[PDB]
Amino acid sequence: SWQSYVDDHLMCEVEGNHLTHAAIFGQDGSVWAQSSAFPQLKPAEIAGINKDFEEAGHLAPTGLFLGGEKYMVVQGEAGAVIRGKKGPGGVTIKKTTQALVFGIYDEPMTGGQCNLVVERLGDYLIESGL
Repeated sequence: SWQSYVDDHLMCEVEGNHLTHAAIFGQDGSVWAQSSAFPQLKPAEIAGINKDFEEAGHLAPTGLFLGGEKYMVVQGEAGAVIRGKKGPGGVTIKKTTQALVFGIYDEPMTGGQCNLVVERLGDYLIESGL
């Protein structure tokens, strides 16, 4: 179940903290499963997401946009991870073979605890073909 992947493995608490929002998108833009309040993502936002996984740095100018709200781009894993920052929160976008794993965190959480749950689940999905 894609929903339990969101709830039990992207929204799991680590030291009392959990991601604000989490979602698993198919690379075709379609939501596979998301947290209740995950923002809706404009189709251009997912294109800019996808082209940045091709050759990084496409999103670094202009920044990374998700649901209209902008995140300033920060260092990632080229072709595997996109990371962004907005004040005391940010986002991790881990690309699997078929999907896009999203984690959005706020001020109690760290970028580190975000990359933990996001890139974890992602790396596991790649190993099972997803």
